[PDB]
Amino acid sequence: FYTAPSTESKFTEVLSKAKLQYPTSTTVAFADDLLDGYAASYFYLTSDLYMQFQVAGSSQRSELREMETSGDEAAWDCTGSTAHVASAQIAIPVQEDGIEEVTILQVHDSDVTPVLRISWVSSITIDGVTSEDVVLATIRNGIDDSTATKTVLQAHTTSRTEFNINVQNSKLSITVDGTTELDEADISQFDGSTCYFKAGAFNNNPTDTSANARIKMYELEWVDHHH
Ligand SMILES: O=C(O)[C@H]1O[C@@H](O[C@H]2[C@H](O)[C@H](O)[C@H](O[C@H]3[C@H](O)[C@H](O)[C@H](O[C@H]4[C@H](O)[C@H](O)[C@H](O[C@H]5[C@H](O)[C@H](O)[C@H](O[C@H]6[C@H](O)[C@H](O)[C@H](O[C@H]7[C@H](O)[C@H](O)[C@H](O)O[C@@H]7C(=O)O)O[C@@H]6C(=O)O)O[C@@H]5C(=O)O)O[C@@H]4C(=O)O)O[C@@H]3C(=O)O)O[C@@H]2C(=O)O)[C@@H](O)[C@@H](O)[C@@H]1O
Repeated sequence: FYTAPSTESKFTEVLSKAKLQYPTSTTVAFADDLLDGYAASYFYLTSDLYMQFQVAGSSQRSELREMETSGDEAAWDCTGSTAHVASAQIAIPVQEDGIEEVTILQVHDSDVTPVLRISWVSSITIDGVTSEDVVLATIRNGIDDSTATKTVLQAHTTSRTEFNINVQNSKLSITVDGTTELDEADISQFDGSTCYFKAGAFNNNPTDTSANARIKMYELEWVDHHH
């Protein structure tokens, strides 16, 4: 009884360029499945035309992963000359009790390292400063360094918010509602890696493993701009 995101033409292109992973890194729906009306409790269209992702459990996900129309996985040069841009209009509801962090957009390398996570966090402490109920950028310092540089991007609102990730040469920028919030962060530690975008709900370190993380996207796309 769930309506499919594919019923909205605004999602046709990104779904053609995606596969859906749930609840782990296994594919539940490829692009052609998504375009044929795939819908489930963890991936459906709301009555006001949001693509909603929902998932429970530690490090579980309902997430779109960038694909080429050819069916190849996206694997662009992480620090190449071609610009890669992901844009999304996201409404982050107040999260259920026991949900402590939800990753909503990523740049991921083609192995086991996220270049960038954009996530909602119940709290974070950075250089001795604690912020609560904020949206955060996390950029890993390298494949062999588990630590990351963290940047508060936005106070959490339930309002629809525009996020834009721009990746070109060895630099990554994030704009939130038109304002640059991370300006040309260095990602040269991923020289020689290949990369792809992800978007959805990725549930990080819940304190209630049966609570549902929930994230809504009004618009989503990922594109190339050739230099
Ligand atoms: O400052 C402080 O507060 C403290 O910070 C502390 O340190 C922090 C860090 O700062 C940071 O916050 C860190 O965050 C971690 C997150 O919490 C979270 O755990 C995150 O999890 C990652 C995970 O590490 C992996 O990278 C994982 O990768 C998966 C991918 O997303 C993707 O789904 C992959 O899908 C592939 C499949 O796995 C298969 O390989 C599949 O195979 C296909 C082949 O391509 C082939 O074609 C074949 O033939 O067909 C198959 C097929 O189709 O099936 O391909 C797919 C594919 O699509 O590519 O799978 C990956 C996987 O292996 O699982 O993803 C998540 C993610 O980001 O999504 O990791 C974060 C991190 O480690 O950075 O947490 C730290 C912490 O908490 O400790 C401290 O420094 C502290 O001191 C500070 O105070």
